[PDB]
Amino acid sequence: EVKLQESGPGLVAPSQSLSITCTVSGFSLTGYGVNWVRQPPGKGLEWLGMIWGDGITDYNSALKSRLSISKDNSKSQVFLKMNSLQTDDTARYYCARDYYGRRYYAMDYWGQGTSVTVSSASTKGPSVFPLAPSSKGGTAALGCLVKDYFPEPVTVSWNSGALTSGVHTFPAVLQSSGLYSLSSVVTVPSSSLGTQTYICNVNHKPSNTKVDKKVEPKSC
Amino acid sequence: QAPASPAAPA
Amino acid sequence: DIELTQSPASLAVSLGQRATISCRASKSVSSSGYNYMFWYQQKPGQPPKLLIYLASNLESGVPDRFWGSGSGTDFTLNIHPVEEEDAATYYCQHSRELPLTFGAGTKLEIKRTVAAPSVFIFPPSDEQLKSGTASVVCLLNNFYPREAKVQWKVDNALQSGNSQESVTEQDSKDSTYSLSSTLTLSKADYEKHKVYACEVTHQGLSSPVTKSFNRGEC
Repeated sequence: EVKLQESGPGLVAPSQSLSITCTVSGFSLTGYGVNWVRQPPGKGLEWLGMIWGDGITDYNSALKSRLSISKDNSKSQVFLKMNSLQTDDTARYYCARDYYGRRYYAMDYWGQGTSVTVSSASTKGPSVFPLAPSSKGGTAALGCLVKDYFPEPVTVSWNSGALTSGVHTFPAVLQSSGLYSLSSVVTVPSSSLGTQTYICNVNHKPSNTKVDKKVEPKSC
Repeated sequence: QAPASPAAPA
Repeated sequence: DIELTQSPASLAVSLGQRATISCRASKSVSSSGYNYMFWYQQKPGQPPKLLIYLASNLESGVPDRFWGSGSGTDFTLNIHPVEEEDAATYYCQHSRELPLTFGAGTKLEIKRTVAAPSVFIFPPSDEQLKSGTASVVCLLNNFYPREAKVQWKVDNALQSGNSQESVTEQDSKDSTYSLSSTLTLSKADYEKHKVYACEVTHQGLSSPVTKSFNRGEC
């Protein structure tokens, strides 16, 4: 059962430092090497470096002066540290294991990633508002408006992951305020409105905020 | 029988 | 430093037909009679997933429909027949020298029969109006193609510059898109007018659909 999970701050100020930790299980770091790969939002994949089983450490030549990669075999942790952070170091940061340990310098198993924004601006949790269903027994639409958070991202589930089908969580937009906003909708059948209750759970790791919100109509 | 990536320690 | 040029940047293919994606290396990525060339599939909110290793070897659990070919500096990823779940961005990378580089990616759109949107509209919540701002959200659910026009009217008055759109990634199951246009007003400007209207022009509709509410009404 091979797993890797990245953890780090989410927000860092320009010219400051960044420390990320990749926690692995289901295999020994004595045998397999592990890469750091980042993806700037909208754009594509950039290789940062690698730490092999034996401890040999390879860096992308263009960033070698700012990068530091280390590990602890006993605690199953791999570390990345980057200095002199500018705005275009803003990206999702992934750790990926060497493909089958064959040293082809490809990747099999990746973590889900950790988002990092580089900006002086302060963290700010979201405000959540209902998008209540109208006076339509066919198919009815409701949702949650997640407003004025920074930085990205937020994750939106429904009824603690119970309701999955019909859900559409829209990409965030940058408002003129310099804060982010998205809407998350669900297309349920008309009948289920009086009977069953709909709660949207909103998560913002950077501010450590968790907001559940009941979505009902009526009461004019 | 494919050898390791040439870019890898040997 | 080896560059990989991926083409085309984006590609549309019909269910059941063939997709051909190209990767051109600025130097040979061959050594000892093997090509150090790999292909990944990245769907939204997920990390990349290797489909092809060493130019032509198919990762186990990946369907027969995918195959890689080429050598030296010219490589291809082929899909046939293309399925709904193939809607993703595809990336090539090499390991001939350091640093490892990737192509800029190829985004694959899955073509399907024209389908019109299910339009809805949402008034500003009571608790948002307390803070001092008002958001009016118009939803266009599960349509195709992606080209859509959303027009806002406030008391039959054509609006511009005060709305923002956001489109989802193509759906894995039905190959449709959804869109949320959000009109932003102050509490004052909102309380000043009455009828709020969203007008949708889409190829799959015979003439523009409109949904509207009046402030106060349920």
